[PDB]
Order: sequence, then structure tokens, then C-alpha cells
Amino acid sequence: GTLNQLFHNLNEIVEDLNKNWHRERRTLHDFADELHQLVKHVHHLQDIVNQLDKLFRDLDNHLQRKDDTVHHRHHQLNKLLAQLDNLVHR
Amino acid sequence: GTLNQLFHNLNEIVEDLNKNWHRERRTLHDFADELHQLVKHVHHFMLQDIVNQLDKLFRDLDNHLQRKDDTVHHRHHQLNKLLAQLDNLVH
Repeated sequence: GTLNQLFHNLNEIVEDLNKNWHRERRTLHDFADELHQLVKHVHHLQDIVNQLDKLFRDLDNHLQRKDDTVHHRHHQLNKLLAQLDNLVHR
Repeated sequence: GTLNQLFHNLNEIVEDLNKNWHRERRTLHDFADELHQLVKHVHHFMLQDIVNQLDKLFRDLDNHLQRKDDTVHHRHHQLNKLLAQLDNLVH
């Protein structure tokens, strides 16, 4: 029974982790895209336009790097769940 | 046993989650500081559509980071309890 309760709980937490990243990724991409707009609205003030670019690039870097980190943790978490699943239904 | 390796593996995953939450928090807070930097300078210099847009972005970012701290707190606590239960069951 306990093992099943661990599987169930962890299963929810894993799902919650992946849904929150789906959400955050969207939120930060829109954020990125609005910086990107702003760069064009400016260019259409030399310190400023350059700062917007940098920020756009920082955030892009972060999203790419987090995406890779999330991919890797999700895979490890799914393998763990599989093992748990097998153990409870054994 | 294989529950002991389950525990070991989940421990490292949660440790890496915690470590990446701290780094993520620092990166985006530094980003917010830089964005704030930009807003006030643009607002000094000042057509005005650009100010409103930047100021909106800053408030959206700040909102996000507050919510993120809350969600992380809850998630961290969920994972600690589960690990404890796992740890106990391994003994």
C-alpha cells in the first residue's frame, strides 16, 4: 500500500513539474517576444536599443538552457516512475 | 535493495532541482534588476508607448517571480515529505 501511495504522490508531483514548465516557458517566451517587439519600436537611445537586445539574449539563453535541463530531469523522473510502477504491481 | 537505489536516485534529482531553483531565481532576479535599470533610464530620457510597455514588462516579471517562489516552496515541501516517506521505507 505505501509503495502505491509513493507512486501516486510522485506521479502527481512529476505531472505538476512538467505542467508548470509548460506554463513558465510560454510566459517567458511571450516576455521574450515583447522585448523583441520593443527592440524594433526603439530602432524605428543607443545605450537603450543595445540593452534591450542583451536582455532579449539573456532570456533566450536561459530558456534554451532550462529547456535542456527540464528535458533531462523529466526523463530521469519517468524512469523512476516506471520502476516504481513495476514494483507496486509486482 | 532496488528501493535503496530508488531513494538514492530520487535524492539526487531533488538535490539538482533545489540547486537549479536557486540558480534560476538568481538569474531572473539579476535580469529584473537590469530591466529595472533600463526602465528608469528610458523614463529619465523621455514616443511614450515605449515607457508603458517596459514598465508593464517589469511588473509582469515581478509577478512571475513572486508566484514562482510560492510554487517552488510548495513543490519543495511536497518532495521533502515524499523523500522522507521513501527514506523511512528503505531503512
